[PDB]
Amino acid sequence: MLSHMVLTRQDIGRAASYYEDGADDYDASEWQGKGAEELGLSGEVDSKRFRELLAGNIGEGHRIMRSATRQDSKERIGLDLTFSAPKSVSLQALVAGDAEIIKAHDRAVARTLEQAEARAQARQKIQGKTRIETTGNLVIGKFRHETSRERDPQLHTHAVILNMTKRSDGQWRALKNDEIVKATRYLGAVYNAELAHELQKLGYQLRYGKDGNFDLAHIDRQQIEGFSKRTEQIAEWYAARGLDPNSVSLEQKQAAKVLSRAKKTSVDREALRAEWQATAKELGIDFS
DNA sequence: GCGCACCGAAAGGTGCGTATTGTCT
Ligand code: NI
Repeated sequence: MLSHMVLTRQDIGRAASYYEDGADDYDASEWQGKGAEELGLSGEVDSKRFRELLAGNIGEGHRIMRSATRQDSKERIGLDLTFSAPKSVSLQALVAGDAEIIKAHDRAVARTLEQAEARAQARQKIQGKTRIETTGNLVIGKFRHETSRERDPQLHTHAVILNMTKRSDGQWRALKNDEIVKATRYLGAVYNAELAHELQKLGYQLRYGKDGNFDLAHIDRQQIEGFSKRTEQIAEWYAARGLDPNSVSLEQKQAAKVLSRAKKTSVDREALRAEWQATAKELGIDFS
């Protein structure tokens, strides 16, 4: 699954909290992109530099970016592309404990982002005429997480693409995100294909469903739903309001997701894993 | 965006809208 969300000023607090969330059996933060190579960024994401970049401060001595933003409009700080694995894949990786599956997810994400980068663009005006240039470079902060809001195993990565890109003439500008945003479904299929390929190299058999999504063949739907509490909460909201999931409006969909949410409280990380294992036995899951 | 108005200073730049599957911010 792949979803996008344009980030604005009001989201600056959430964007930097991508450090606190998830889970810790684990390089869970990493830089990516030619634009990042350009600025001298590699390895772990330094939280201090990340905040400055979100604010439009490339550092080194040039001016704060994006001053051309209209005061009656919102300032954009980035674009979050969130990659999520199928439930069974999260289970095998975080409950049974297969570290090679974590790597399979990371590779799939990295390869998809390379194709999103090929779609990076910027604008440039010369004597009144505006032109769109395919830029090819991005600055990305990647944060891997391990739990859902209800604390079920949920392997995912928040790829935060910063609102900046370097043109042919050497000038840094805001990202024209059209091609990346409109290619979300296509990029989601790239992630699915690469993940599948990496899992098959490890020896797993896959079961394709109907949307073109897949789950490991040895884990069934009943067992999957037993580790999908949020999905259960969303389904109850629709039922209570008497709505048909096949035809709900966007407003109703967002309402079901947002309003059925409970508050995020912390957990004892070592104890949670043991709970998962006992729950898995209860559901009759054989990880063999 | 389906070329605009309004940002700051460059006969220059930006938001805006874009999206829509499930494991579910
Ligand atoms: Ni997360």
